[PDB]
Amino acid sequence: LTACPEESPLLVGPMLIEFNIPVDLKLVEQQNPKVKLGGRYTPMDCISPHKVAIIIPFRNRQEHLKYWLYYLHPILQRQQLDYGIYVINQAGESMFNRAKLLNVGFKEALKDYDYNCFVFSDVDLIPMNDHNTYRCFSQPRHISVAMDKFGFSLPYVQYFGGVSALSKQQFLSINGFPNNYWGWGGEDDDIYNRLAFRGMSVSRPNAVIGKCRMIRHSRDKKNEPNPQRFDRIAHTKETMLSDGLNSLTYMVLEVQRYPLYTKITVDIGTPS
Amino acid sequence: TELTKCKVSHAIKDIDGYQGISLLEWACVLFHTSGYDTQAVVNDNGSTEYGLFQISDRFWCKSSEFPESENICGISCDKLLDDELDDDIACAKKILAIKGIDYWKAYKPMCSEKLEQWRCEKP
Ligand SMILES: O=c1ccn([C@@H]2O[C@H](COP(=O)(O)OP(=O)(O)O)[C@@H](O)[C@H]2O)c(=O)[nH]1
Ligand SMILES: O=c1ccn([C@@H]2O[C@H](COP(=O)(O)OP(=O)(O)O)[C@@H](O)[C@H]2O)c(=O)[nH]1
Ligand SMILES: [Ca+2]
Ligand SMILES: [Mn+2]
Repeated sequence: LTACPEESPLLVGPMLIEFNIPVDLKLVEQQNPKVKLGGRYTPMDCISPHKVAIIIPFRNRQEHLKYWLYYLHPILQRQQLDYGIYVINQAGESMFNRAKLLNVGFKEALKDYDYNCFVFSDVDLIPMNDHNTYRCFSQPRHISVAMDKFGFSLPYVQYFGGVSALSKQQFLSINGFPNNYWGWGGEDDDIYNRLAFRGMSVSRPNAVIGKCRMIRHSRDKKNEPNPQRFDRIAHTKETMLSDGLNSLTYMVLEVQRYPLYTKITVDIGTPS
Repeated sequence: TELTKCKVSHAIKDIDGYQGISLLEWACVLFHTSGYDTQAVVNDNGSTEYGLFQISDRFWCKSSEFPESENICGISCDKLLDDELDDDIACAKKILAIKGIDYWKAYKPMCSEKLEQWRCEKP
């Protein structure tokens, strides 16, 4: 009945993030009894105003997901969020489409709860400071600001990849994300452009509280660099009216509810 | 070999200003182009681009794949996968003189502004 405080008293500041000791989801489930079936958690102490759906683009990244779950469930709880975890699994073996799976995450999370904020997070990024809140702000939020992968530095000011957060309204305003970026690269720069063309800028925690770790990996087969990214990125202004939420089509092959998360396998079609 | 903005900036020194492109624009272009990876190999509709500059075997270098290439730079594409950038740079120079900066597709959309951030801030 009491609104949660603008800042959480549970925060711990910087944390140690290492990827050696193998995790046991069963052990993780135990350490997180408040997390309900489907990966939903709501604060009992207070009322949170942040109804957050965390959306994870996914395909053959189960090991990464264990680590992701192991570190984030405790963090998101400390951040007093009313959250749900969604892993949007791309069915099949053709080209990977990150942005398109995120659009799917948005529509599918909405079927469960009236979330007002959306956090799109890659499966392999863990924040190193719980002060980096997974919620929405006055402007779209870029969350994974200082990745170890980039020397704890932002690779470029126009970078919106990794972990981002948009309110429902901010997301709706740009017709969501593009559905035509297959393979790696450029979908995030396209999204970034979308924000500018709609009068929005990017908000970010500073480079200290924004430190993140990305589990080291090689580029996945079927997600090779998209040769067309550079040309697609230059027509965002016009293509964003035709490619996005309004043109999304996919088929749900299966909905899985596990104690720590909801996983949705979908068929999003092929590069055409 | 995944280099960094500064190593790159230092290694690339001699290409500066050539055809009017600064080191700022090059750091920007190379990041989006190869991630600064000297061993970067990327396929593109039946052809293959190599190294830091992502030089194509379609016209610029000879590769065992398709030997008919005009091999304009007169070098084996494999020599753009090692850590000595002199020949990569020499070839990039030919591309610049013949086709121009727009060979690098990342240039116009990613490197037309906010170049300051691309400077190496270390001596
Ligand atoms: O085969 C794949 C490729 C990508 N991804 C997801 O897509 C995100 C971004 O891809 P990648 O890790 O290559 O991004 P980068 O490291 O280059 O930011 C991943 O973190 C995953 O969440 C996945 O699940 N399977
Ligand atoms: O909250 C969870 C989620 C998963 N699991 C375990 O993790 C495995 C994950 O299998 P995977 O995703 O590879 O199977 P799929 O879902 O694709 O059948 C499950 O079989 C469970 O034994 C668990 O213990 N707790
Ligand atoms: Ca060389
Ligand atoms: Mn990654």
